[PDB]
Parts: sequence; C-alpha cells; structure tokens
Amino acid sequence: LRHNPLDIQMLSRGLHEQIFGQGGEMPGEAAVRRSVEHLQKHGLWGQPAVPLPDVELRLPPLYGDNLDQHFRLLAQKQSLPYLEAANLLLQAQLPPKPPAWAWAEGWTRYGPEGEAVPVAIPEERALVFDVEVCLAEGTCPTLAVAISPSAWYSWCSQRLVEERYSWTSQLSPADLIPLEVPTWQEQLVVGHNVSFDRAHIREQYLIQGSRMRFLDTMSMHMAISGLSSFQRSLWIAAKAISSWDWLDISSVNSLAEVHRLYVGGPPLEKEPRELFVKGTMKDIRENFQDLMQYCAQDVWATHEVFQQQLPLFLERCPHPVTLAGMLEMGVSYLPVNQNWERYLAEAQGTYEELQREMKKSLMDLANDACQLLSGERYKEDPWLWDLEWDLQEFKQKKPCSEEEEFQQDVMARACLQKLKGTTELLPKRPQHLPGHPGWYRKLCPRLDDPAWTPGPSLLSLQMRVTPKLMALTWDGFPLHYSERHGWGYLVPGRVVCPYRAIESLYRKHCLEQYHHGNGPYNDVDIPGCWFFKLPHKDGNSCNVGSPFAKDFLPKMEDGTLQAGPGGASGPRALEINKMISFWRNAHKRISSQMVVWLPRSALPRAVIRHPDYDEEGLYGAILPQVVTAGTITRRAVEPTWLTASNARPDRVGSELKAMVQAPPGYTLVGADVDSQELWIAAVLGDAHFAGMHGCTAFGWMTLQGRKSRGTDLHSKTATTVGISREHAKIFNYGRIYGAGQPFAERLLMQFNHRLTQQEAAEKAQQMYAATWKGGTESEMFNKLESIATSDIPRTPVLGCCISRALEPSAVQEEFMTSRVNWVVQSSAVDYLHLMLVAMKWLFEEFAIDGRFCISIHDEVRYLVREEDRYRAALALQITNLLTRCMFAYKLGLNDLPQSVAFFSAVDIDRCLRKEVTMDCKTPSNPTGMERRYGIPQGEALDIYQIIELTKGSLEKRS
Amino acid sequence: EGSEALLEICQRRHFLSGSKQQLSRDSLLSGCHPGFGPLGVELRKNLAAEWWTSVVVFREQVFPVDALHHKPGPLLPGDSAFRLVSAETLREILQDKELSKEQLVAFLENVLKTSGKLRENLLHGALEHYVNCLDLVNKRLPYGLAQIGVCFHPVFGVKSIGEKTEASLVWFTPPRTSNQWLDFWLRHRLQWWRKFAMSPSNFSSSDCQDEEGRKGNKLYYNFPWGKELIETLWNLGDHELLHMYPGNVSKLHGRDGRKNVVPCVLSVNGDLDRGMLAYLYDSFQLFTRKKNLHRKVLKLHPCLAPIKVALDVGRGPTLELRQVCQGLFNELLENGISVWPGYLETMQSSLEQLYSKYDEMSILFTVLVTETTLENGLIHLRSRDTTMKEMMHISKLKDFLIKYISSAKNV
Amino acid sequence: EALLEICQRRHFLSGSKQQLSRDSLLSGCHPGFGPLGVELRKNLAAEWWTSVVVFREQVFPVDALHHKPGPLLPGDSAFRLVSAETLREILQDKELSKEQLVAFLENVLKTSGKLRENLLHGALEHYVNCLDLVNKRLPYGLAQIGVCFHPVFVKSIGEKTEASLVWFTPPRTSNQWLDFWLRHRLQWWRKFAMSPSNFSSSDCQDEEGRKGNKLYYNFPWGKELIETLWNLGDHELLHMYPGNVSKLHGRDGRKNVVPCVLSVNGDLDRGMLAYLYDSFQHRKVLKLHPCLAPIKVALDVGRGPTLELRQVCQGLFNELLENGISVWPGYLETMQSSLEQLYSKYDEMSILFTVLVTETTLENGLIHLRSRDTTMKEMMHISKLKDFLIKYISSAKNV
DNA sequence: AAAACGACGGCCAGTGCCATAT
DNA sequence: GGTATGGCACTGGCCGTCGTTTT
Ligand SMILES: Nc1ccn([C@H]2C[C@H](O)[C@@H](COP(=O)(O)OP(=O)(O)OP(=O)(O)O)O2)c(=O)n1
Ligand SMILES: [Ca+2]
Repeated sequence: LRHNPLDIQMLSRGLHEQIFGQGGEMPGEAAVRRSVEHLQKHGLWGQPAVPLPDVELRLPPLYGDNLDQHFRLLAQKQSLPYLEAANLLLQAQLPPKPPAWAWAEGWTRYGPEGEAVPVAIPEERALVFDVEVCLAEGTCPTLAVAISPSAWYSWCSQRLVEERYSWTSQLSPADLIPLEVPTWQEQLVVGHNVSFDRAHIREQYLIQGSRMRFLDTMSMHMAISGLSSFQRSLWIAAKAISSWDWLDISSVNSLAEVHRLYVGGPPLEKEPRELFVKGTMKDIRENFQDLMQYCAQDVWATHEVFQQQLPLFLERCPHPVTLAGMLEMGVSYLPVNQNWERYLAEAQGTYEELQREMKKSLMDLANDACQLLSGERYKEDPWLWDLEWDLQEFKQKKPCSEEEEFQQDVMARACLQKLKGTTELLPKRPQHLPGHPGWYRKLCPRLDDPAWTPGPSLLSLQMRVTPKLMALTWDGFPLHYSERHGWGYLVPGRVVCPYRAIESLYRKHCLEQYHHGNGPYNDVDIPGCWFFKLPHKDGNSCNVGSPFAKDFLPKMEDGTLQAGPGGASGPRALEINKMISFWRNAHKRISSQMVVWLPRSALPRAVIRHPDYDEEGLYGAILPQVVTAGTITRRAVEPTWLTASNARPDRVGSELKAMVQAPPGYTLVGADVDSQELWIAAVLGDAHFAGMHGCTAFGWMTLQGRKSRGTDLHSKTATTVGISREHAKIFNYGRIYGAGQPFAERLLMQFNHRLTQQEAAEKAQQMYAATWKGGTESEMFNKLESIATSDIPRTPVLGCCISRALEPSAVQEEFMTSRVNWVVQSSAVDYLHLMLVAMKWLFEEFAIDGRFCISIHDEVRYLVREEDRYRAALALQITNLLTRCMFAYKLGLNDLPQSVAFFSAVDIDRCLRKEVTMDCKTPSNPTGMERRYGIPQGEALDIYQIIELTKGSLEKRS
Repeated sequence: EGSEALLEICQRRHFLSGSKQQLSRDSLLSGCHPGFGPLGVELRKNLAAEWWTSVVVFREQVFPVDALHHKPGPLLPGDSAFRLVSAETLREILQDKELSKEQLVAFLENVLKTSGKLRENLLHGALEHYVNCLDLVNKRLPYGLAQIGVCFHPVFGVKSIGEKTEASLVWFTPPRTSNQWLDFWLRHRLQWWRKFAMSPSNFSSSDCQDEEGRKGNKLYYNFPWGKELIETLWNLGDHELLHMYPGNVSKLHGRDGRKNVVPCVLSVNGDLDRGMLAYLYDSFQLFTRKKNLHRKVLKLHPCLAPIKVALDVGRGPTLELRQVCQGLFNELLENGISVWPGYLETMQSSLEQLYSKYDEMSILFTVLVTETTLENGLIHLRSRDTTMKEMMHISKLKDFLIKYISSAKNV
Repeated sequence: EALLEICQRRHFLSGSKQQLSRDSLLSGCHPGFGPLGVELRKNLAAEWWTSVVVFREQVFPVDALHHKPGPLLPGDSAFRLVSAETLREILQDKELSKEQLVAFLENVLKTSGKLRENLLHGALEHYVNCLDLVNKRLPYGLAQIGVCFHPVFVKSIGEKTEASLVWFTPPRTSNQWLDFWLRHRLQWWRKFAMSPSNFSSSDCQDEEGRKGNKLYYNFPWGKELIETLWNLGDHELLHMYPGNVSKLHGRDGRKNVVPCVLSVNGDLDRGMLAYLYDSFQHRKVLKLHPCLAPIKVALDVGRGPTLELRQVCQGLFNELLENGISVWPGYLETMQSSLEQLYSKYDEMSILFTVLVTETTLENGLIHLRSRDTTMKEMMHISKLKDFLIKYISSAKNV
C-alpha cells in the first residue's frame, strides 16, 4: 500500500501483505459521500500530507489464518500450564487442620492426623499462601501457612525460634521464605493481596526470569464483581439514587466481605489484639498457637473464594490474552544499587536541612517577638495584641597568696551539696516555664520530652501564629484570623484594639502608592476595623487555611502579599514549602520499601565481569506491591510507583524513579504510546461509520498529526483556548471522559481569568456544539453510548464484560460516566496485555535475555542485557505495529496508517526517566544526574536506526 | 556604613584589639591587624574545634598532620618571596669589605637561593607526607590529611606581611571517582558553613576553572560590601604529586579495589579568620520591630559563643554568697561550661547595664544568686535569646545546661 | 636508643631514619611529628590549659603575631626577614654601587622586620589594654601557647612549641607568688609522671640579681631544662612605655603601684619527649598515662561473617566517638595477623584497651577486652563497655 | 498516724483544612 | 461534576494523681 481514500498514507508495500494480505476486503462500502460531506461542512479538509519514508522488514512468521488467531494461539500456549495447575486446586479436597502447630525451623508438612514432618520445600505445582510479618522488628517475615491440594504446610522463621542479641538490618535472600524448585516447572501461587506475600519469597529476586507466576483473589474480585471508587463508599455506608439491585453482588476491602459474598456462612473473626502490628516479638513468641490458628482461617477463606471465583473469570474473559496478561502483569521487578541508600540518605538530609532552616527562621521571629512584654508594649502592636500575655507565679509547698588550702574547695563543694540536699521541698511534677508568655509556652516542648530541643522547636508553618509572627499583609492591610470564618485580613476603619497602630501602618504604606473583595462581615465585632475573607480559588463563603499554600506563590510575586513591615523572605518560605511537600507526604512510604541485597556469590557472571562492577556496590531489587486490577477498570494500583510524577527542578524527592538503575552490564529499554487514550476513541468513532482510518474529523486530526503547524489535538486545543499545551490535557481528557458542561463551567471559573462569569456557560458551546446525538464533537456519543448500554457491556477488542456491579440489569442509570470511561480504560488494559504477551513471545523465540520491568501509567519498560539492547528496541517497535493492526482488525478495518505504525522513539537508558534528553536535577541533588552518580545521558532511536544497526535481522548472529 | 557600630562593639568587648584606625576593612581582610582580643581567641578556638570535630574526628580514614612554618633549603629564584636570615652572620659581615662594586650585588642571587621562606600554604607540607602516611591505612587510596595553622601572605616598608589562620584538608582519591568526591566534599563543606549561620542564604558557592583546565569550586560569604571568598576547592590531580617524587613512581601507587594506581590529589582550604569575621557580621541586627527594639546583641550560635553562662551575686551576707558562688563556679567548670565570674566585680553596675554588657558579649544565660538561694536554692536565670527570667533549683542547673548545649549541637 | 626506633615505626616522629637524631629533636630542627605525636602534644596542651587557665579567673587568653614590623633595636640574635622582592627588582637593574654594601646591610637591619623570639613581648604588648578587663585590679595574668623560632648553630632555624604565662603582681608579694606558681607547676609536671621523682627544680639568679627557678627532667643521658620561672621586676614594662607612668598604674588595696612581672615559660616539645621517655619502661610497651594517650582503645574483629561484624564494629565506633573516646579502626581490613603481633603493635602505640568482636557478640553480646597495664583478658557485655571506659578514665583523672 | 478530693497534666478521638493523583 | 487519602493543627472530653484537706 501507499495511499487510500482521503489520501492518508498507509502501511508499506511488503508489510501489509505480510500481516493482512490484499484479499478478503472491500473498498469500504464503495461510498465516501457522508465522510466527504462532513469533512467539508466542518471546513477541516486541509491537506498537509507529506509522506514519511517507508521501510521493508521480514516480519516474524505468524500463526493461523489472521492476526486474531495468532494472538489466541500464543495466549493459549502461554496460559495453558497455569490454568491446568489451577484446575488441580479446583478438583482436590484436603483433610482438616492439625490439632497443634509445630515449633521448628523452616517448612513442616502436616499429615492426615497432624503428624508433622519437616520438609525442605512444599514441592507442589499449586498453593494458597498467606504470610505474616512482625512489624515492630522490621520487614523479615515471621511465619506462614500454605494450603496444598493434599496437605497443610507451615513455615516458621529462624528469627522466631532462636534468640540472638541482634540481627542484620540489611535484608538478604537467605532471610526469606523459599519456594525454589530447581532442575511441572510452571508453578502457580494463589493468595489474597498476593503481592505482599510474593514480596517475601527467596528466589523472586533472581535476575533471570522466574517461571513461577502468581494470582490474586482481590484482582479477580475487582475484575468480576468489583466496585468503582464511587461505589465502594456507598456500599460500605449502606451496609445509586433509584436502583439498589447491585448492593448484593459486590464485596469490599477485607477478605471477610469477599468470603461473605461469594460463599457465605460463619463470619470471619478478627483478632482484637493484632499482635503482628502492635505487640512486640516476645508477645508473638508465646501466642504462637493462637496466632497461627487465626492465620489459617485466612488461607481457608481464600481457598473457598478462589473455588467460587475461577469459573466466573474464565467465563467473562473467554479470550486467553486476558489471562496471559494478568499472569505477566504482576511480575514487576525494579533493580536498585547502593545508590538507592545514598539517595535515601541525601533526600532525608536535604529535607531535614531545609525544614530546620525554615524552623530556625521562625524561631528567631518568636525570640524577637518575646521582648515586647516590657512596659506592656505588645498591646500597641497591630498583630500580637490578641494573644495571651500572662505569667504564672512560681509557687512551692507551704592582696595575699593562698596556702595549700585543700580545705577551702572541699568545704565549698560540701556546702554546695548541703544546699543541693533541699530537693524535698520541690513538687514532684515540675512546672513548665512559668516566666515565659503563654503563646511561647505552647511552643516549648516539655522538659521531660525524650527528644527535647532548645527553644520553641514546635513552631512550624500552617499555625495560627506563624503568619501572625511574620506580620503578613494583604494589599497593605495586616492579616486577621477568626474562629469560624478562617484566615483573612483586617482593614482600618471606624484586649484594647490598636486602631492607631493599624491606621498608621496603612498610612505608612499609602505614601508609596474603601476596599472591595470578600463581603465585609459585621459579625466579627471590631468597632474600628473591618474583616475581609482571603479569596480562595473556589467560591466565596468558604474558610481558608494557611496563606502559605502554593496557590499564593505567583500572587505574592505580584506584590500584594508581603512581609516587609515585620520581616521578609516570604517567597523563600513558600519556596521551601513547595520543595518539601512531596517528600513530607511520601517519606514514610518511600523509606519503607523492602530492599533485598543479593550477595556476590549468586549474581550472574555478566555483572561481575564488567569494568563498572563496584566491589563495594550492592546490587539488589525491589518488587512493587501492585494490586493488579485494583480498580473497577482493571488497572494496576500502587501509591508508590504507579503514578505520573517524575523528576522536577524544584521538588526534593522527585528523583525517585531515576534510582531504578540497570545493574552493570544491563540496560533499560522502554517506550510510551503516542496518546493511546485518544487513539482508542478516534479509531472507535472511525470504525463506527466506515472501514478506513480517518473516517471523521477526529481521526483525521489525530492521524498524521503535526506539532509544527500545531494541527495536533493538544496544540490545536491549546491555541484555541490560549493555555499551555502541557496544561491542556485536563481540558481534553475531562471533555473526552464525559465530564460535562458543569465541569467545563467550573474549571473555566477556576483555572484562570476571562473564562469565569457567563463565559463559563457560553464558551463551552464552542467546544461542544454548533448551530443530544450529533453535531461536531457529538459524533462519539453514537458509539460508546451504544456499547455501554447493551445487555452485556463488553470490550470491543478482547471480550470481557463489565463488572457485575455495573450490568444494565444491576444498575440501570447510575454510574453512566464511569460506565463509558470503562470502555476506553479497559481498551488500554487490553493493549497492555497484548503488548506484554507479544514481547514475551518474541523474547522466547529469538532468545533475548531481557524481561518485563514495569508498566507505569500506560508506559512500558524492560530490563535487557547490553549486548541485545538494539534487538529489544526492534522487538518493542514491531510489537506496537501488530497491536495496532489487531485493533484495526478487531474493529472491522483492514488498513493501518504509517503515522501510528510505530512509536515516536524507543528509549535505551541506564536508568528510569521520563525522557533520556533531560537531566534529573533536584534540591536533593543540584549536581547533574550525569555528575552526582556518574551515569551517561542515554538516547532514543527510531525504526530506521535500529533496522540499520540490526541489519534487519533479529537472530543473534548477523 | 552600619558596620561602624559593629566594629565599635567588637573593639569595646575585646573581640579585636588595637585602635579605630588600625581596625578597618582592608586590614582585617588582608590579615595585618594587631590581633584579636581574648573573646576573639575563644571564638576562634570554638570554630576550630567545631571544624575539627565535623571534619576529622568522625572519619575513620582522616589523620592529623603538622607542617613546619618555614621552607628551608635551596629555592627557585623566580618566586621573590620573603626570606629568612640569621644576623649573627650579618654582624660578621660588617667587619670588612670585599668585591663591593658589582659581584656582591649579584650576591643577591645567593641571597635568593640559600635562604628559606615562610610557609605560604599547608598544601606543600601535607603533600610532603603522602608517602609516609600510606602505612596508616595499608595503602587504601581514599584517605586524607587535615591541619589548622597560620600562613603568611605578602601585602601592599613598601610591602608587609599578613598572617592568616586556616584549615586545610588534602584528600587522596582514585582518579576515576575524583569529581564524585569533589561534589561530595563541596556539599558537605557548604552544609557545615550553613550549620551555625543564622542566615544560611548568605553563604553561596560557584564553579570555576584554572588556565590548565582543571575543575574547581569556591565558597563565598555576602558581607555588606560584597561577596568575599572564604573557602576554595581544587582538583589538583597529579601535577604536584608527580613533580615532587620523580623516578620510581611505583612508590606513589595505592590500592583502589583491586588496582594499584596513582591517586588524584584534591584540596580543600577554608580561612578561619575570615570565617570568624563572617560569623560576627552575621550575628548582628543591621521590620518596624527592629526600629523599636534597639537591643544590640551578637546572637552567636551556642556552640560557637566564647562565654556560655554569666554568674553574679545579689546583696546579702557576702561570705555565704561567696561560698555558694565558688562552689557553683567549680561545679560548672568541672563539666566543660565556661563561666564569667561577675560576682567579683562590685555592685557599682545596675541590672540593666549588666544585661546590656552581657548581651554585647554574647553570653547565653545569666544566673543570679541571693540569700533565697541559701534558704531554698532557687536562683534566677535570664536567657539571652528571650530576655526572660525564670526561677530554678540549683541541683539541676549543671544538667540542664549540659543538655541544652548537647541538644543544640546534635540538631 | 630503641625508643626512637619505636617512635619512628609507630608514627610518633615524622621524617626518615637518617634525619631523626637526639640533637635535632632537642634543638627544634627535626622534620616534624607524626599524627600520634601531634595528638599527644594536643592532649598535653589541653591538660596544661585545663590546669592553668580555666579554673583561675585571673588568667585570660591572648594572641600575639609571629612577627612585628617597624624600626628595630640593633644587637639581637633573632631572625630578620630580608626582602627578596627588593633585591630581585635590583637584580633586574643591578646598580654599580661601591661603598653602599655595608650601608645597605645597615638599612636592611634597620627597617626589615624579624620573626618571633618569645611570647613575653607579645603578652606585654597587651598589658595596658587587658588591664581594662579587670578594672585595673593589679594581680592577674595572661597565658598563651605558640610556636617560637630560634637560631641553631649557615645558622639554621628551629621551632619550639611553648606555653607561657605572664603574671602581673604587686612588688610586695612578688616572691611568694613566684614560689606559689613554682610549686603548682612542679606538681602538674608530676601529676602524669610514672616516676615523679625524675622531675626536679632548682634556684637561680639573673646577672643583675633577680631571683628565679628552673624545672628539669632527668633524661637517660642527663638533666634537661623544660620550664623557667623568672621574676623580672618592672624594667621591661617601663621601657616599653617610656616617660609617663600614670597609664601603667594598677590598683592593689586602693594603692597604685607598678606591677612586677613573673614569666613562666615551659616548652611542650621537650616535655612531650620527656613523657615519651618516662612512659617507656620483656614486652615493648609505652605505658602512657590514660589522660595523655592519643588513642584510647583499639577495635577489631575475629572470625565470622564480615558484613555483620563490620556493622557491629561501625556502630560501636560511632558510639565510642560520640562520647569523646578516640578509637583506632583496625576492623576496616582483616589483618590476617596472629593476636601476638596485633597485641605487640597496639602495645607499642600506647593503647589502653583492645576490643575484639565476633559472632558471639551477635549470639549473646559478649566482647573480648584486653588491658595494657595488667595484660589481662575479660569478657564483657557490649552495652556496658562505653560506661566502663568512661568511669575508668575518670578514675585515672581523679586519683 | 490513716483515708478522701480539686485544680491542673497525658492521651484518644473528632473536626477541619491542604497537597497529591486524575 | 463528585468524590476518597495522608498529614497535621485545634479542641472538647476522659482519667489520673499529687499536693491538699479531713479524721
Ligand atoms: N484530569 C485528568 C487528567 C488526566 N487523566 C488521564 C487520562 C490519560 O489516560 C492519562 C495520561 O495521560 P498523558 O498525560 O500521559 O497523555 P497521553 O496518554 O496522551 O500521552 P502524552 O503526554 O504523550 O500525550 O491522564 C484523566 O483521566 N483526568
Ligand atoms: Ca503517557
């Protein structure tokens, strides 16, 4: 192919024959009248159709008649062993639990009548596993129980039955639960929240791909009968404004509710002491039997729910691709070096240093303000007049040269000791600085605090006094706080109020030059002054907290928010707050990541032969605790890694992702889809009407997009609205996801000026309509609104039906927006699954020694060896092609543009970053990432370059 | 403009010594001032101790070193630096005349050659000990030598000499990680200089390069007249080390992992006198409450202030008050707390003037005893930072003070 | 002597075997000390400062420059700084003068400055200004520790670290004060001596006839002077401020008199060498006093996993360092040496205690402790060590 | 010499804003 | 539009106990 109707460049000559074949297709419906007419009325018949150079490569052989059968074949070949293993769990039954729990080291197998025999490993191709950890000691697992088809198993830790003075705090593979089966081989592990349990396995950290896979009950529950983020709160609270039939077909949170829903029967009892979280290790050492018996209930319930679950999952997604993608998608793996510990230490140190600088800046202000007590001078201040200046009286119960004179000093110290002996007249409970003022008293830690520090170390931002101490002003008027209305400011007008001081401050500020704003409430009774609320980014009549929010940083740069009359460096305080907030929030989670440092004796030889291999270096890995399909839309969830936040110039901890560095002798190969969340909708709308890409306006814009002229959707929308391209995403994704006219109203009120007022109700007409079913942007409604209202709503590509909590029969009207968005999000999920299965197949076929690393927020990364990096890129590139083809095939289209036939570029890097061409500089490391840790810049490639370096051959030998 | 008052206080309270004319910006910066007062000496000692404990004591590879103050032996003739001569031979010279036309004017060449010079930096002395200090760590390449000492610099007798006390660290690293260490040390040093500063934003740093293309970094303090250099970092590399021991280079080798290599020399040098001057300038007032609160006080950091606690006496039976004051003085001194014996001076000074003087001297706490101390042992204690006076029992004072200092040091 | 070999081998004295000699050490032209010698000198200076200055309210610290410019008095043996820059600029354009050689020598010794001979002149430079610090209360003093330059018989130059106290006292009680000070100094020198009888004192008179005392240490070859006490009257004070005397009067019982000057000057390098000889005694050990030993305890590892014992030893090192205990990190590399060689090495370096940590510490927390004076071995729980050490040191200070 | 008690301290939990994420 | 999550300041209400008072 070279072209097609509408003059859109298509797939290359040989590639189309290789995949599709010029047969079994119709030239559309032999009619383009409707498409041309619509593209004419909209006035969108531009023709910047500059061809892109074409290349020809011999694709890997495919199987079956068409691409769909090839994908099904590979998915079956991947998912056969694990389904077979799960069938064993389905079939078998097991005896009751043992009368008593053993006390040994490692693994013990319980016979039919409780006869416990020590074993090296469970030695089964199936399991239902639960793991418990003593939080107080650290992260080393304490004990576990496993349900096998024929027997019970219990694992007791070495740290639990042996007493030692201390244990290593650097975790190693030799201090984890083993499940090794050296050399059927395709082992399956089942559990509830099974990522946590997987994190505590000895051989899960080996660099080489592990043939064992893991399965979670919560993932299946979410997939089948899950709840949307909106549904969960109502489900819990009641335990929907017109229908409640869904109330009895979905569970929530704990395994107890899942078991109640799917099986039911005796309620699961919760341990009221929660020893594994609260009690110390010695408490566990004596409560062993009760705790282990409690834990066995969880595994029993998990087995029952899996029994009641698996057929439903096998029925809802009959397509094996879904199961293969689920199996692969929970096997993430993040390498880390000793640079991880250095990063943690440096980030914590910078956080502490900046926080201490700010705190000391406030401490000096407090110390200076403590001095106006003399002569009752504080009463004349227009800020500190309203505090408590009180003192509590201290109360109790009712020449010549010397000789040797060794006697004088001893007698003096004896007198000192005698005076010391008067301690019996002092109260047992000491007073707290009665000589200081009350407001100073509040900020001073008690004398008995184990971590007491000098001066007022309790002072910080976002307190009722910090902006009072700073003597902040708004437009030349001092700030004022009220109990019920929140922060604001005080305007001079017409315990003693310092009217004269405030008026003099205003007069002193006026020389350099009735106010209007928030309503002048007269309930706050200050006869000589007026209180005005500080405007919020939201509407009026809402309280506001600390004025040190990041919202006011630009406003302060205007020159209205000042601290000059009492202090200065307000912008500096806001700068530190902005730099600090992220780490302040996420330090506990980031520092708690379980890192297992692999000892030298078990590294692959490729990582010790390298010239970069540091002898002192520690080469470990972190296994993300991603709960696959943790949201109604079957998307993985983890608050730490799976987030769209990356290195920023100003944020201290934003360099988090950069610490995932390949081990010496290995590389990261990654990609990112070019606006897939929009391509899905565009292709759906296009295939709704006719069978050629670019049927309507939106497909034409997204296809052959051009950043230079700005014809791309993001840039076009940005120039239509006048906002930045990076900030335009919200303006589109909200509209695409059916956020509605109220959303396009309130965002336009809030985001910036000239879009508030009646414009917020008159401007969205341009973005949504022109002079209910059709009209410009409405042509999408006539497709999704049809697939989301069928008796069995389903993904158009793979074929899983929406959760039972959102069936048309269960819910009829509510959850409509989530219903429609589920189509696109699930389409992205199926894209990810297809990608993963395709690259596993290619890696297995062409003997590439890389493995999946992580898929963050529709990105995909892989860890490969250096010697094969180019191959990986090629594989990755070709993968995308086939996936797109699959989409085009499954929607009734037998063509594919070359614009979307490949990634923009494939990144080859030594670490994990948003883009190779940027250097991660943060307050935690102002020195460049290429200079602080010594890591090259990296680069990204495009199809032709990898073709030339690989000679167009994917086999190892050229 | 506003520094006149600061220098006046520094002179009055024996931080410096001399006269209004001798003490000036140029003289202080160059290093040819008469000297410091006892309070200045104590401040310098505190700063040196803090630098030593934050640089040398807490490291397991850093060792001390002593370098002589002069360089003897033959010299290259081009330096033109000052020279040392004993005049017990010049007196012998004055007894006769010999070739006094032209050749004994070329004798200035001998004067240049066979006369030693005053030490100009501690880098040369440290480098002179690189070989002998390899036995301390069994030739493990990352290792350093630290020193604190005085060095002499000519200044524009047409030209005079200025003495400056500074601390230098010479850090031998593997060549590959040199820059790494540089960065690290830079960071650390900056942090240290900002640890005690009341306004750390006044300290700054900037990169730089030499004509030979070697990296370097400099640290500056923002004095009221401008930015002044206070500490410099250099990645010397191999030039001086090789130029000092030509020939059998194998004796310069040291172990890095599994490879024996010639280390890169890195140099850090911070001037202690200018650091003390910067800290003195930082702690001054120089904001309506500032215009209303005229209290002049040097808010020196507790870990740096020369005098910790001041001790006085109220009216009463002088014998018993003197006894208890002597006991308390001995107890406080026994635990590393410096005290100002204000009880010896007569009561000609009122409380307000005493407070003003002690604030000008930067004393953390002022403790007062009375007959009430004899009867129950409750003494008065006024705090420099807050100027508030609490009652408190004697038996705890020592403990409290200790904790305070430690609880201010370990932040 | 073997002692010099031990000092050189264990990094007490720097330089090469060729350079080190008795005369060089005594004069002050030796290449320099090692890190251990530097730390020992620092401890000695700290002890002297603690004993002399802090506990007395009449003694203050003063700093004096290492030289003074300006016009000079001819007829001194100090080091005059000739100007190389001037003679080099002249060398560029050498003038053909004939008689001006001796004239130029006179000029250079008339104008150019000279190095520091003793700390007495610098201290006297501050008499008038420091008098204000005590409201003109006559009895007081000034103390300082600093390096001094002396000529050595091509006259060479030698460095000597000296601690000096200058005491201003009314003439009425001069002699008594002298004796008082003498006694204290002697006892101080005997405080840390393993054989205090080897420190002695004598009487002496100036050529004019002023009284004074000298302190000597009996070295193996012969007695050597380490400190001098001189009563200098008031000649120097009057000469330094000629003419008017109303600016030099001091109050003593509402009686204005010109103070007499007492100079106490003791050299720390020779004192350190004397202590090194004193501590030296079939074993080769330096029984340095606990308050003077540069390094207190030696920490190492035994047999077991490297990564655990290293962490344990690093934690112990941090804990000991935070409390003011100097430690030798011998655990950074397994010496692979028999305990005999390790014990001998730590004995030659004057280390009070040796701590051995092995996996048994992980088991129950018991560490091996070896002493220097009593060569005994003990087992002790780790957590106690710190406290024990402190107590021991404190006891040695109080006895 | 016993046994009660009142004006003031730790401590859990509820209420209310703000940054992150989308 | 329409929510939930972690962090942190403020605040009433609870129980405690130590100096305090009777017997
Ligand atoms: N208010 C918002 C903001 C974002 N999103 C989501 C929808 C997208 O799936 C996700 C990620 O979008 P990118 O920022 O990653 O956009 P593309 O997927 O288009 O990538 P690119 O940034 O290259 O355009 O943002 C949303 O639902 N609501
Ligand atoms: Ca994206």
